[PDB]
Amino acid sequence: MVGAEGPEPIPFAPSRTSKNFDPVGFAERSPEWLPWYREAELKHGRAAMLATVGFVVPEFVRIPGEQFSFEAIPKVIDAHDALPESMIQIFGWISFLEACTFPAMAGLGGKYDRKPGDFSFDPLGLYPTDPEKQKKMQLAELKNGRLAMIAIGGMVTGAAVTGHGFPYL
Amino acid sequence: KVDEMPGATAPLGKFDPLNLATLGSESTLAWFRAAELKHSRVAMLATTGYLVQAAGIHFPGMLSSDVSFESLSAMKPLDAWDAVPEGGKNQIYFTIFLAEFITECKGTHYTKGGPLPTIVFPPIDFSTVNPEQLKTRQNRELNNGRLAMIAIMSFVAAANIPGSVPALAGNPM
Amino acid sequence: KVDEMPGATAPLGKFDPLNLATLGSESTLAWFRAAELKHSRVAMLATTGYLVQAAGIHFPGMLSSDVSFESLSAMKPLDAWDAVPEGGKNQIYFTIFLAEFITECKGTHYTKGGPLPTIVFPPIDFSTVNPEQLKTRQNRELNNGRLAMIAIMSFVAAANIPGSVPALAGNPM
Amino acid sequence: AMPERLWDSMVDKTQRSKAVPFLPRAVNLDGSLPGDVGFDPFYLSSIPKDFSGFIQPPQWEEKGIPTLYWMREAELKHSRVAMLAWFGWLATDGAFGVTLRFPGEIYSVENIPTAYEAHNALVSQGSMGFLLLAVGFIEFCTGAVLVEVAKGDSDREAGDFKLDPLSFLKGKSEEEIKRMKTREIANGRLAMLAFGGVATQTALEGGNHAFPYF
Amino acid sequence: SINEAFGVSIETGNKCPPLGARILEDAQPSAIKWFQNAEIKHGRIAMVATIGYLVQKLGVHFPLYLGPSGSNCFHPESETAWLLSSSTGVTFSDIAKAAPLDAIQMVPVAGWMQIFFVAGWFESVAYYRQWVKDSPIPGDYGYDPLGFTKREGGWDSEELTSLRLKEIKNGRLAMMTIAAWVSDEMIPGALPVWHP
Ligand code: CLA
Ligand code: CLA
Ligand code: CLA
Ligand code: CLA
Ligand SMILES: CC(=O)O[C@H]1CC(C)(C)C(=C=C/C(C)=C/C=C/C(C)=C/C=C/C=C(C)/C=C/C=C(\C)C(=O)C[C@@]23O[C@]2(C)C[C@@H](O)CC3(C)C)[C@](C)(O)C1
Ligand code: KC1
Repeated sequence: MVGAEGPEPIPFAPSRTSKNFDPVGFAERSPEWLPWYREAELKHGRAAMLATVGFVVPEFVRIPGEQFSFEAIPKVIDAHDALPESMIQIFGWISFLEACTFPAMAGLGGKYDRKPGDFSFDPLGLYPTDPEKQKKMQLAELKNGRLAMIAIGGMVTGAAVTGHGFPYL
Repeated sequence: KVDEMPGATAPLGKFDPLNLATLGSESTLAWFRAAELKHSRVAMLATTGYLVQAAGIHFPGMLSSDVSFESLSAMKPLDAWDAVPEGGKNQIYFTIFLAEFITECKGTHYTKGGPLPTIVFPPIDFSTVNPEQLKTRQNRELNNGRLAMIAIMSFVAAANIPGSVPALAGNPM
Repeated sequence: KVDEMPGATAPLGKFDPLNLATLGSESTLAWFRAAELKHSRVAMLATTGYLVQAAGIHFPGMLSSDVSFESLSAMKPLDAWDAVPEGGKNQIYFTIFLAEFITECKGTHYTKGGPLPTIVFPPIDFSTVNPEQLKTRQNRELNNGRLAMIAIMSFVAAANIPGSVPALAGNPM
Repeated sequence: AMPERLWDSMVDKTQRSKAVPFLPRAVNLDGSLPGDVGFDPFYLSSIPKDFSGFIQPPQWEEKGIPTLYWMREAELKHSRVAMLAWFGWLATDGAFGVTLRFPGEIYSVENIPTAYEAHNALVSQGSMGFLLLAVGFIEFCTGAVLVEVAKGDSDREAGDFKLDPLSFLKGKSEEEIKRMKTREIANGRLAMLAFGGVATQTALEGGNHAFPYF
Repeated sequence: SINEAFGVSIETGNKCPPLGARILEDAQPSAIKWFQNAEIKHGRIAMVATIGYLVQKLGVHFPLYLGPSGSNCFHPESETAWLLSSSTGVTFSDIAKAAPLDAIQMVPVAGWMQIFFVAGWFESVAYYRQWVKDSPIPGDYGYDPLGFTKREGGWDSEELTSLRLKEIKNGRLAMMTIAAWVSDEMIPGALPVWHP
């Protein structure tokens, strides 16, 4: 919990706070798994942020092609099962990127110099210079990812219940 | 350099209001210098090649096998360019295409301080001609081209827009 | 030094824009040297060997036992290749195959600074002539081959694509 | 798990690879070889096995090739074959203007319309079987050197044969040689993927056999 | 970002743009410069697309000829029609007779690849000369055919810092300029001043 940031003042709706949120105590029990946990929490949040906007844009845009169209598929919830030639393919290329990640996972912890989640991925240059803004920067990614994990679990489950447009209401 | 340059005569001197000679390096100014030298020589031949081709000078005989020199009796001198056949228009460009090579393939290219474009056919030996009187001629060569660059644009604008040029619109062309 | 050697004449001088003589070692340049020397001599014999017999020069008698010199009355000079029989087309290559050996089996190869391909069958001694006048001849020999390497490619392109060459397409070949 | 891990003797946890900056650099990669950006995400250079064992078995005598050396020697041979095979596959198809074919009826257009059916057609004839023997002789006469270098008795670079008949590089500065060597590798890399492209498309359900294979 | 963004001059407020400063006032030398690269590059397409639309909306096409039988500004109605494609038969002249937003789709697929290959190749020698060779100056490649940048001072000359400042603003004009022009054809009457 110390050093590794993330618990910050956001009141939970039951009368508790997220100032230090660990109810069942994963920090004190097996703290050697803590770099694996952050690294998990990130990858779940990054993929959920992309899949959130990944449900936004295929309502009104639809990239040119006959295979996916409104007349071809009206319900964007059905793009999973009705485009399987693109499904294995996205799956195939993710497996090339996930495979070069293994040796980073094999020394996840004290052996390799890097902090979990931290690819050397900054083409545009937007990660700031000093800790005061950098810790604030890493914290904003955590909450946006966590807001997006719970989001798409409500978006996708909503569309099976309601069967409606984009704000589901 | 800007100074000691042929092309700077009495009535204007250094004519550069928008400061274009300063705009690049020395190699930049040498490119513009032989551009204006080449823009002149094309326009001097086209202005003079407009005045005749309009008064009926008329090479005797046949230009090609069936498209002989009837191109001067009726059509304007801006025309008779599609009347010249393709194989005739082709050898014109390719003699030019050859002439642009010796111009470029000298021992020292002129933006590196080398000589200006010289004659391809019949070189002889050149401006071993008394460099005081050489400077007077290169002023005479460029000024006639300056006047001809304006004049060939007058001849085009008269052929497109009637009445675009006052004491020149009453001329059959 | 590329400028001071057989093949560097007046209108271009050292002609190497893409810097190919620098691309290898001195042994590399000697290979390209006698390549162009050999590319010339094949193209000079093929350009000339094309004009003549396109005009009907016609060896009297029989080429072989039944395939006598009717190869000139009708077929183009790019043809009459498969009309020459196999045993006739064989001796030609093997006299060449033999001529490529003395070319290679000299006391000093040419890329090691040795002499360039000399006449294989009649070896008139050529050592004696004024080397000032010798340099003028090797410029003449290569330039005629340079022109012939272009010309034999013109003759092929005219035989494949009609109208690919303007003042040459109106020629029966 | 309580031995000393194998991840440490082959991973170098101090520097990072130029390619993929989040992985550390493999121990045998350097900047020394031409065409090197530190790219080895699967840590293949780091496998501590003697791959000269395939030619000669390890039980013959004491001996060891560096793993990195055997890889470079493979990659050069994979480069060379693919540069010629891609070029030779298109040239016989008429992708460069002229349909380049050997003289004779057997290798003409009427018996073989395009290169896609040249392997199976020539295999039955025998011209394919002949080339197998001709390569076999060269491979055997050139693969024995790998043994010498593995015994430490040679100072020959990987893929280096005294094949410079036109003397491209005699007397060139090591900067000039290294740059030229990088060209063998970069053009070879592009041609390994070019041949894999052409051979794959041309074998699916659609896909033509014209110069463009899409 | 600040005063030293170099694209700042007198006709807007001082140092930073009020709305778009705040992303760069905290970031790196890398982020400021990378956005400086885009604004130069977005201008360079817009400085050319300005004239590609000027020439299209006129209707002059490639047999360029100064007078009244071939293609000029005055008579863009040439008598001689050359041929663009040779397999689908679309010519140079009939593209000029269509709307500029319709004339784009008349270009066949051989063209669009060979644009993209040359532009893709220029964009690869783009990336090397600057981000690897660390030019301290953006939009800065070896592309100088006439050698404007070899003078007595070099990159510190007042005439060179002028033209960079001159180029961005002319790109800044042209980006606003072509965007109002695309708007006028998609919706008629979007910019009513002089040009539709
Ligand atoms: C799988 C996703 C995942 C993972 C791996 C983590 C990982 C982590 N979180 Mg986190 N979190 C997540 C999702 C996740 N989070 C979501 C969605 C929220 C929003 C509610 C939060 C909100 C949150 C807060 C507010 C805080 C953390 C903190 C932490 C860190 C310490 C706690 C710990 O080790 O427990 C994680 C260990 C796990 C094994 C993951 C739990 C997975 C359980 C077992 C799944 C069981 C079902 C589950 C209850 C879902 C219910 C749905 C349904 C089945 C009923 C750790 C890095 C703390 C921190 O930053 O510490 C520095 C902290 O203060 N988390
Ligand atoms: C065989 C004739 C011939 C040819 C092929 C050329 C070729 C060329 N001349 Mg040229 N020239 C010629 C004769 C010729 N000239 C003569 C006789 C003179 C007077 C000395 C010049 C003076 C001259 C100048 C001043 C310039 C050129 C230029 C050029 C080049 C580009 C212009 C062009 O397309 O001209 C090709 C077409 C020419 C139509 C017209 C001339 C052809 C004449 C009339 C042939 C008859 C003359 C004849 C040989 C003399 C009779 C006696 C005879 C028995 C020896 C080009 C390489 C320019 C350059 O920079 O590089 C060369 C240039 O500025 N020429
Ligand atoms: C990877 C290279 C490669 C391979 C395996 C093939 C294979 C084939 N080609 Mg091919 N070709 C290639 C490259 C290649 N080509 C290149 C680069 C060219 C253009 C220069 C051609 C031009 C070509 C033509 C024109 C034709 C073929 C044809 C054929 C087919 C029959 C040839 C045969 O049986 O051998 C017969 C040939 C030989 C036995 C030649 C000797 C080969 C030697 C032994 C190889 C060893 C030397 C090698 C260069 C390496 C040097 C040593 C090394 C250490 C550096 C066969 C499918 C024919 C076909 O069916 O077309 C459809 C045909 O007509 N090819
Ligand atoms: C895509 C083109 C593009 C790009 C990358 C930039 C980039 C930049 N501009 Mg710039 N600019 C542009 C177009 C662009 N501009 C245009 C068209 C104009 C003319 C109006 C200007 C006028 C301008 C001035 C006057 C100045 C800059 C400055 C800057 C720098 C700091 C501001 C910043 O962070 O960017 C701005 C933010 C973005 C580019 C984010 C992207 C915009 C969003 C995602 C979409 C917006 C579209 C919008 C809704 C369309 C409607 C347009 C609106 C006017 C109605 C930065 C290098 C300053 C500088 O040089 O600082 C040193 C400076 O003084 N710009
Ligand atoms: C009919 C007849 O008689 O003849 C028959 C004979 C026969 C033998 C039966 C036939 C066959 C079989 C053939 C020819 C088989 C050939 C197979 C072949 C040659 C297959 C190559 C694959 C290459 C791959 C997968 C590369 C992937 C590349 C991958 C996965 C990458 O990630 C590349 C990349 O990550 C790098 C490394 C890093 C970056 O810089 C770039 C990126 C990130 C993109 C034919 C063809 O049917 C003809
Ligand atoms: C996905 C690819 C992957 C492969 C292919 C792979 C293979 C091997 N691992 Mg490994 N590995 C991970 C990834 C992979 N490992 C990850 C994510 C973890 C963390 C959970 C992990 C953990 C450990 C530990 C704790 C040890 C270990 C070893 C070896 C070993 C040699 C065996 C031998 O030859 O004796 C081999 C072949 C042991 C070692 O070095 O000593 C005995 C050892 O203790 N691993």
